[PDB]
Order: sequence, then structure tokens, then C-alpha cells
Amino acid sequence: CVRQYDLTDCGAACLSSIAQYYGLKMSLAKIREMTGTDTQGTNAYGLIHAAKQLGFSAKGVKASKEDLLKDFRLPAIANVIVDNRLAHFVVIYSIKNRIITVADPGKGIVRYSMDDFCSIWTGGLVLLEPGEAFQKGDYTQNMMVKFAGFLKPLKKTVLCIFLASLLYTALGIAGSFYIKFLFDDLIKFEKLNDLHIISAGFAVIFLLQIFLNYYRSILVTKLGMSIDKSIMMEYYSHVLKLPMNFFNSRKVGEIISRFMDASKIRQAISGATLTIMIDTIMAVIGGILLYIQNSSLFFISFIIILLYGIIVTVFNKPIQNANRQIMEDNAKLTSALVESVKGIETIKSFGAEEQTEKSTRDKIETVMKSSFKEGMLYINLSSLTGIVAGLGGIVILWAGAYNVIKGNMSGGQLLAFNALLAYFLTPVKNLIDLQPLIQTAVVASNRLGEILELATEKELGDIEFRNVDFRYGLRKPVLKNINLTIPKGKTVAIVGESGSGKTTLAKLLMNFYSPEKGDILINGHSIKNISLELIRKKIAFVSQDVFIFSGTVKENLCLGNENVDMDEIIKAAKMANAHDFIEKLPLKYDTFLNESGANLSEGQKQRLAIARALLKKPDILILDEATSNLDSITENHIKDAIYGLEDDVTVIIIAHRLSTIVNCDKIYLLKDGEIVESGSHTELIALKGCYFKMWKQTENT
Amino acid sequence: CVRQYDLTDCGAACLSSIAQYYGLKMSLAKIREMTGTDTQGTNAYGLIHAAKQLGFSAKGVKASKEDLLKDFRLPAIANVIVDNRLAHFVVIYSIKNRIITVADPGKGIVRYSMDDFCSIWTGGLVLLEPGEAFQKGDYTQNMMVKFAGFLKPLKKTVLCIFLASLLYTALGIAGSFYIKFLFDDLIKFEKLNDLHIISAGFAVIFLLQIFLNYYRSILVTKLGMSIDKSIMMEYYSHVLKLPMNFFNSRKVGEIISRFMDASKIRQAISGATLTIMIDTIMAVIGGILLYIQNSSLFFISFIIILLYGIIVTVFNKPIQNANRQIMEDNAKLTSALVESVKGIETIKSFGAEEQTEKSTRDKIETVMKSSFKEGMLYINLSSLTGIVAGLGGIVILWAGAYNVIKGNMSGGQLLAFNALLAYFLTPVKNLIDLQPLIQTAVVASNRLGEILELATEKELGDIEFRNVDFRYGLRKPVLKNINLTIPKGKTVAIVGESGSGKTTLAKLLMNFYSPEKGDILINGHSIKNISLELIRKKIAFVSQDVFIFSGTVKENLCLGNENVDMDEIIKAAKMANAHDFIEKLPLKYDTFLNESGANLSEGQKQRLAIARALLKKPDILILDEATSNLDSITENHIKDAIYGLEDDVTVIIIAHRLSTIVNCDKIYLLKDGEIVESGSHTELIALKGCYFKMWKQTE
Repeated sequence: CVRQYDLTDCGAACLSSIAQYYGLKMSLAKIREMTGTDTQGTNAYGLIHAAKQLGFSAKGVKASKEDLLKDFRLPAIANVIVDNRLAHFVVIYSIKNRIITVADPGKGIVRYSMDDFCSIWTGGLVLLEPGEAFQKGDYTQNMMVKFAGFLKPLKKTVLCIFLASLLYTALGIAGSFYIKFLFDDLIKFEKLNDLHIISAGFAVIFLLQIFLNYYRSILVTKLGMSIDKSIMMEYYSHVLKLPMNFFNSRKVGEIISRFMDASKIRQAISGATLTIMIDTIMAVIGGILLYIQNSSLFFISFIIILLYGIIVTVFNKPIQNANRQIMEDNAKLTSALVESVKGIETIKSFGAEEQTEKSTRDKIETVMKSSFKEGMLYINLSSLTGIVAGLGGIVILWAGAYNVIKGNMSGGQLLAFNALLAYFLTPVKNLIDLQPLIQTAVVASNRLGEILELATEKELGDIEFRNVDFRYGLRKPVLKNINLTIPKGKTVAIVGESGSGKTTLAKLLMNFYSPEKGDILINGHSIKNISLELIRKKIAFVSQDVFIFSGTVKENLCLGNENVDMDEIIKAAKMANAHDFIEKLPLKYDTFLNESGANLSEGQKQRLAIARALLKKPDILILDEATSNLDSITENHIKDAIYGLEDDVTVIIIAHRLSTIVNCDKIYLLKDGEIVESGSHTELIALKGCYFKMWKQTENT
Repeated sequence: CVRQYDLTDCGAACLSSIAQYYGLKMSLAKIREMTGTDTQGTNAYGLIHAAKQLGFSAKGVKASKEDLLKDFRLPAIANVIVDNRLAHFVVIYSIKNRIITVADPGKGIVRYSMDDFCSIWTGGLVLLEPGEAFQKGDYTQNMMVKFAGFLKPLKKTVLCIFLASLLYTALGIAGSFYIKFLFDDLIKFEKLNDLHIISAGFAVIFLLQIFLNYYRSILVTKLGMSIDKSIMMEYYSHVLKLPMNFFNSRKVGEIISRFMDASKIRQAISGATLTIMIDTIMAVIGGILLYIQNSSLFFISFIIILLYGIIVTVFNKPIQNANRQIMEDNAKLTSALVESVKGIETIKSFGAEEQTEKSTRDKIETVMKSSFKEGMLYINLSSLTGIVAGLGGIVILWAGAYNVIKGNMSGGQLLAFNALLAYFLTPVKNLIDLQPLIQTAVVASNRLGEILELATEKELGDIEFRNVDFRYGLRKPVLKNINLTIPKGKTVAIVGESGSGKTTLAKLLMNFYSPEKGDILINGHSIKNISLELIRKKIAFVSQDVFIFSGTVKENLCLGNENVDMDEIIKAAKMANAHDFIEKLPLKYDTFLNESGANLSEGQKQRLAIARALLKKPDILILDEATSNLDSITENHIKDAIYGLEDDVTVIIIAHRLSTIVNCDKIYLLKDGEIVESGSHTELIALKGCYFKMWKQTE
């Protein structure tokens, strides 16, 4: 506690745990956002700034080996560098004798001692202390309440399953009494006719039992996968309505894996909550009946169920651990496989094929070791429970024999008991095996729950920028003070040596992010008041990195705007200068194009992106260094597109090619995250302020 | 119809099926390389060339609507375009009456009518016929023999498992007669002391059973995972030594998925041979004892095992099918998901979030349909087999009772039989349930086997190119003709509007590919004859697409050459102009970059690729348009690199930036895959032939 779902968040998990021991239990996703959880990890500055943001007084200090401080403020946050992964930070709770017990956020509390610890620490420490508010953390709501809310509309069907279970088990007991009449009456008194009839009857009973189980199993399957679909859909829909910052924060694998996992686990939990109410009553009925058949034998059976429960409960936690380890290691194996294959060419050119080979041998070896651990745990479980069960059976038959020859019961009654055990111990075996699933279900429930909690958006002409500052993440601002003014229907230019900030400005205008301090205005009104759905359609962005989703081109070009006339589309297609590469397709306009396939070129692709921006009919068109993708055809199509534009709408050009930008109307300069001076090539070069230096260094040879 | 392992091969599977049904059984991998199976797919012209290569005299001709020619040459291969994917090709074997029997390459043979056929068919036909040679195909040997070869060092272990199993089951029968002695003597004749002692004893027997099964299960587990490791490792090793054409041919997901999955599936078969050799004998012993116990009851039991076998065997083929469907659908779902996520920004700007939302929802829905189908199959199976088993038990007990009151056996003996059943029926249940596993194991054996079959390599100064043509695949050739001459110890230049061909020449120069026609010459010897290892070490390429494998920088920089002095690495770092940002790192040189993380910049990355190219000490150095990728760091690093070259070794510059490349000594021009004129910037621009027009476009 508190365990970490992924690797991108760990310091967030450390601070989560420390806050949890200081009285603050808050959603770990929001802690990702407070720490500014990057794909790289959570910065130390992120942990300290998050602490300060929560009101906490925290100190981030370099540490000495060995400091071994007598008045050391617990808990402390220590960074670990050489721990298989890089975003690894561990909390220090207890340092007594010569053993530093480190509480690792990967669901662990180890005793590496200072010998191993000082061998594997960055030495970065964060002392954390409480500062007034809030000092309470009941915020994390139970999501399984909402998911049981998903269980609510299906009440008719789950009732049906309940009833079917009841009847099935009744018929089960009835059919289980066959042996008593068999051995005590039919074989001992030799009644052929009654034997035949009875046999037929109990056979029929069994057939009724299976004909019940058929529809019960059908029903529970249907219910289960419906819950699956519903939950998955809610998650996916809510992460689609989600703002950009979280998309930048986490990788694809994260959301995609956790979505599927949490869905299955939650469905398992709700099909299990179905199982609770039925197997409870069946275990009660069966237990009562077992008690009536024989008190002492029911006591024995109870001892068996108890021993089973003990073995399982004592075996649960380590198995989960070895499971997580198998997942992690096998994952690393698969990843190293993919990356080794992706770099097959360069790794061929190096001649170190043997290197990556030995690498994958080691990976396979470690995965094998972890696998052997989990497997060993499982066979231990099976062997112990098998012992308990088997010896349990022998004992029950033995004591049964005792009670038979003592004169307390008949052999047939014993055998009937040997048949009713299956109706007492099976329900309780399920009911006790239920606990591991519930834990994993809580884990998953939180996993999808925190993202289900996150806020959407909303809530939470001439173009001018006024005192607008911006930083992508909890770090040094990419854009400091920014003052700008752009004329409507005129081609302007944004130039900086930092394409990150240069493109950042354009991204900010599309309102995927908000200015930290101050506001940005278009045509006399601030972006904050403008509708996002209009900003999306009315502004078009031409990416340096073009993306193409699998499908027909005829569809892919017209995403967003449906039922668009072909007369409008074909002019844009012709204007993108890709039209030649459009008509060349096998299936004309509707050729299947899947994941940049089958034969998609970068140039034609960027041209197609331009075609999309055209088909979107933009009032404002922002262009990144798209021209750089395929130079010559880009020159032709850029001339063609600039001609088509007719300067009817505002067009912004972000580029590094000074020779290309000089022809433009006006130019802006980005230096060290601050705008310097606005103007044209002539006046700026004559300014001798810095642009003349830029041209001197460009012509520097 | 022959099922297809992957998606890149389908027409290859078609020709595989027709040739195999005609007497030509060849490795489908070799049929992929003959069809020139691209990542895109196998071309129709590829199918024709594969026909010619296999010896077939075939004509691939466009077809009309309901020609219904009486003398239509069977079999023929017709392609269907709609409605799920573009890579769909189908074999036609029988077209009679109003039922168009399509031999579907997805392990199917349907008789889909002309309504649906003409609703989704291209009408593209390839008439295939045997033409003279050869025809023979004995190449397809059973791979599971070679894979059975891996069991050899483990013979001791398998013997141990065998013995342990035998004793365990013997003890099992012994312990199974407990009920007999219980009811016939102890309960009927009322002996307490004997009861306690006997019970204790049989308990001990059970415990001995557990302490045997323990080590047995451990052993079989160890065996399994060792075979896994061995197979996986051999595959990976041989696919590392594998030529490039297949890497271009197949996707990463393909080779990797088939690697782990087919490996484990194949491993299952060697545990299956264990199950065969042990459960055969145990089912024999138990069956004999059961037969001696009671003839008629054993006959009943045999009927039960028979019914089980019938149900399972008749249920086998469709379950595998529904499995394939789940696989395909779930795959398409995951793909649409990932693709939906990667384009979150553009899909935000477009505003059609609801579009892809409804899309992925429909995908999830069809996946639900298939999944529910397989689930339905499974519950049908479970219910029927459960019927056979249950009714079997009730019947055995009633007829057993019948034989008890008839005077043929005792009740305790009946129960002994009812307890001994588990040692006749369990071994045979496993032995018959084994068959589905074996099929999938053979399939997988072929999946990894075909790639295990492909050959490695080998087999299969001044630099000049003479009449050398090259085409990557069975399509429009990238090089129709290339004539070039490069000066030793001089910085030359490669310019073309097509970066594909520009990089093609250099890649071909690295001898990763062989020239189709003509040869490539280096320093007086053809590249084909030069040792590919020396070509590997002596040539360094700075890629437009730089690759960095996860690990420490100190190692990642020095891949290939082991035991390289740190002075050379730090000098290469200094020369790469990245050294300053290298020492800025927290852990100096040994910082973990996994995977190319955490915060690596593009400029620094290309700089590192350049540093690696520096560390190889090239006699011939090939450079792609690294400058065009990242402007500013390219401006800084270009002066440093021009300073660095020192003209000691031959250096080749591939670039499109005309303004930048002219400073070099000589320049070459690539137009439409053909070389125009070799010379310098001055002579070419003054030539006014075409390079001057190019300069007019440069302005």
C-alpha cells in the first residue's frame, strides 16, 4: 500500500501512500495530475510541488551515505536508480538496527538493509510534513456501487438464475438420495421392478437437473458479457470526451490494457455477487441437512472446509505476487522482442546479432524463473488442498463405518451422506474461493474508476496574444511572456529555432491547452469563452506527423463532416496535388487503406492531410513544417494551395526555411520562450537587433 | 483449401492448395518467397510468377458475369474483393448447378450461392494448369520428428515421470479397493480394531500417492518449460540469421506472435506423448481389472467412453473454427482501438469522436457475437458429455445392483468397481481429448517450422555501379538502370527527388540485397563476392529513421564491436557534438535508456546514430538525409561533421536539399530510377540539361 497500477506513476503512489498514512486517501489519477505524471515518470519537483499544492511543507534534499540520522523525519521519499526501471521511487518508513526496511510501492515492504539499499539508491530524499488543510481524505468514492447500479436493470434475469439454481440444487439432493434406497432397500430386499422404476425416476431427475443447468449457464453467460459491454462502453466513451493533458500523460498501452482488464474483472465480480446469494443458501440448506444426517460427520466435514479455507487464504497473497511478476517479466520479454525486431536492420548492420540474441536468452530465462515460482506455488496449493480433501474423504468413510457398526446409521445412509457432501462443500468452496476474485475486482474497479472520475471538457478574424504564459507539464515554461497581433485574411509567419514552442503556440490557439497566466484573444474576444466544438471545425491544423486510420480513403477524407457533396470534395482532392495518386488507386476512391497501407507514401499522405484541412473548410489554417516531409511535390502543391487560398481566410505558417518565409507578409521571432519583435524580412534584417545576426549565421558557411 | 497461417500469405496458400492437390507439397514459406509475399500481400503477377516457378503453365485472365463456360479449366483461382478485407483470394474447385462452391482459405469450403458471390466478387480469374515439369513435392517432411528429437537428453526425466506415474496409479487401485474391504468385511462382520488399522493403512497409501504425484508434476512441469525455452531460442536464433526479404515480407506482430504462441502450442505435444505412453498402459491395466471385476458393467463403461469420444470428436472441428473467429474479431477490435487512440488529437480537431466511438462499439458487438458463439458451443459440449457421464453413472449403479441381487457380485464389490472406474475412464478421457491438442500442435509445428526452414546467409576504395537494376518486389522496379562511379577518399553526393531510390542505392550498396541484373563493384571486386561480414563492419549508415535498443548508452553506443576503448567512445561523442548533453546525464554514460527513454530528443538521437557510425571506423561511410530531419541540430552538427570527416575515408551523402549538398566534391542525379550525368555542381548546373531546371525550381 499503496500499490501502483503502472510504471509512469510511482512517486505519485509514494505520495499517495504517505498521504494515506497522514489521513489523506485521494484518487491516484488526480495525484498523477498533481505530480504532473509524465510518460517518463513523476518528477521529484512533481512530488514536492504536489505536496506543497496539498498544503504540505516538504523538503527535497540530496543525501549522504551514510547519513544515518538520529532525528530523521519519517516518512521519507528515496529515489532508486538501478531497479530494472527508471521511474522507481521507494518510501522509507523504518530504519532500526542495521536494516532499512523499504516500503516499495510495487505492493511490497522489503528488508534490504543499508547494505543493499545504499547499493541501490539515488540518494534523493523528500521529507514530507502536514500544512493545515485538508487533513482529511474520504474523497475516493466506491465505484462498485455504480457498477452494481449496472447490475440493477438486469434484476429479472438474475432472479431467474437465482430460482433456477434453487430448483437445480433441490433436484440435486433428491437425486443424491438414490444410493440409500439402492443399498438399503433394493439390493438387500431384492425388488427388481422397484429397482428398475426407481432407477428410471432418479435418471429422469438428473435429466431435469441438466435441462435446468443448460438455461442457467446460458443466462449467466449472457448477463456477464452484457455487463462487460456496458462497462467497457462507458469507459471508452468517457475517455473519448476526455481533455488532452491525460492523453499526453499516459501511453496507449495503459488505457487500452486497463480498460479491457477492469471490464472483465468487474463483470466477474457481478456474476460472483450473483453466486454469493445462491451458494450461501445452498450451503446453509446442505449444512443443516448434513447436520441432521449426522452431527459428528457434519462436524468433520466442517473441519475439512475449515482446513481448505485456511490453506487457500494463506496461499492467496503470494500467488498474486508471482502472478504480477510473471506479467511484468513476460511483458518485458515481449517488448524486447518487438524492439529487437523493429531494429533488425541496424542490429544486422552492427553485427551484434549475437548480442541481442544473448539478451533475449536472458529474458526468456528470467521469465522461466518467475514462471517456475508461480507454478511451484500452484502445485503446492493443489497438493495441500488435495491432501485435505482426500484424507478428509477417508476419515468421513471411516467414522461413517464406526457409526454404522455402532448402530447409529445404515451403510446406505452413509453413502447418501457421501453424496450430500457434494452439495455442502461445493457451495462453501466457491464461497471461500470468492475472496481472491473480490480483491482483484477492487483493484480493477479503482483502475477504471479513477479515469471514470476525471473531468471532461467542458467543464474543466484578427488574432492577438496578451501576456500569455505556458508550460506543458510541471516544469520550466516553454512559452514565457507572449505578445502578438495577427491581421485577418493575411498570411503571417511564426519562426523560432524551437519547433516545440513554435508548434506549441498553434496548439494553444486550438485551445487544447489553457494559458497559465493572462488570456488569449481572437477578433476581440478571449478563447476561454469560445465554444470548443466550433474551434475544432473552423480551425484546421496541418501536422508535421500525419496520421491515417484504417479504412477507405473516400471515408477517411470526410471525417467530421458527413454527407458532403462530391463537387466540393473533388476540388480539394485536385488541389492537394495528390489527385494523380488518388485516381491511380485500384478501387478508385474507396481503396482499402489500413495502417498506412497497403502502399501509402509519406508525401501523398501529407498531401491527403492537406486535403482533409481543405475539406474541413477552415476559417483559420495553421501549418506546421509539413513541407519538410516531401520537398519538391510539396513545393508544387504549396504553390497550388497558396494559390487556392486566395488569402480569403487567415493562414499561419510555422517553418524553419527562412528562404520560404521571406516571401510572406509578416514574421514573428521566438527566442528563449519569449517573443522579441514583429515584422517583415526587410525591416527585421535592417533592425540589426537579432534577425540580422540570424541571417549572418545562416549565411555563415 | 489450405488454411493460412498469417495474413500476408493467402494466394500463396491458394497455389499451395492447388499444387498440393496436384502432387506438389512445398513449404508455404518458400511459396511466400516465390510469390514475393509483401507486407501488403501477394500480387496477381506474383501468383503467375509462382506458377511459372513451380512449373505450371497458367494464364491469368480477366473474367465476366456468368460466362458459365462448360469447359472451364479446374481448378482456377478467383479473387474476391468484398466485404471484409482487401487481401482476399479464393480457390475455385467445383462450379456446378446453382451452387458456387468456394474453397475458402480460412480453413473452409463453403457453397455460397451466386447471389452472395456476385454480391462480393471481383471477377478476377487465374486459370492454372500443369505445364510439363515437374511435378513433385516431397519437401514437406514431418517437423514433429525433429521436435521429438529435443526430448533426447531428457530421456532420464521422462523415464522418471513414467515410473512415478505407474506406481502412483497402482497405489491408486490398491487404495480403491478400500470400500470393498469396508463394506464386505468391516461393516458386515463388525470388526473395530481391523477397521482402525485398515483405515490408517489406506490413508498412508493415499499420502504416498500424494508424495509421488508431487515430484511427478514438478518433473513434467520442468520438462515442459525446458522444451519451451529450447524451441523458442532456436527459432529466434535462426530468424536473427535470416535474410531481409522475409523481414520486409512479414509484420513484426506476425513473426513474434507465431514465435511465442506456436512455440508453446508445439510444447504441449511433447507432454502429450507423455500422456499417451502412460495413460495407454494405465487404461489397459485398469480396463483389465474392471473387466475381470464384471464383464457386463465393463461393457457398459466401454459404451460410456465410446459416447464421450463420439461427442468430443464430432464437436472438435467447429470449436477450433469459432476459436479462429474470436481471434480474428478480437484482433480487429484491438487494432481499431489502438488506431483510435493514436489519433486522439486529429480526432479531437475533426469532431467525429462519436463516429469512431460507434465504430469501436460495433466492433465490440461483433466480437460479442463470436464469443457468445464459442461459449454456446462449449456449453452444448459440457451438457451433452455431462449427460453421457451422469446417466452412465446411474445406469452402472442400477445394473450393478441388478448383478448384485442376481448373485454375481457383492455390494462392496460393486462400490469397488464404482471407485475403480476412475482409473479406466480418466486415462481414456485424456487420451481421446488429446486429439484436438495434437491437431493445433501440428499446425503450430508448421507455423514455426516453415520459418525454421528458410535459409540463412550465406548461402542465399572506389565504388562503381554498372547497368545494375533492382526491384524490391514483384511491382514497378525502383531501379530500371543505374550507372555510377565514386571517387576514393572523396566526399561525394547523391541527389534525387525520390528518397526511396536514393536510400535504395545505399542499402543495395550495403549488400543487404543483390542486384537483379548486372553487378555492383567495390575497389575492383563485385559486392556479391566480397565477404558480407567485412561489408557489415566497414560500412556505417546514418539512418533517417534511427533505432535505439533499450539499455545503457555506454553499451548502446558500442553495439557490434566489443571491447572498444572508452577514449574512442568519448572522442566519437565529442565529434558527434552530442557529448555535452551526454555528460549532462545523471549517470554519465551508463544511463538506462528504456526504451529510448526517458526524455530523449530527436536531435540528440540522430547525433547518437552519427556517433555510432563514427565508432565503427568505416572504410566506406553511407549517410542518409539526416540533416533534413531536424533543422537546428543539423545546422550545428554539419560544420562539426564536415570538420570531422578529415577526408581519410570515402563518404557518401544522400540528400534532397540542393542548396546544402553542392559544397561536396562531386554530385550524382537520380531521375525516375535512372542516372542522368555524373559531375560537380558547377558542371551540372551549367549543363542546362535538367539539373538547371531543378535549380530553377530551387530559385
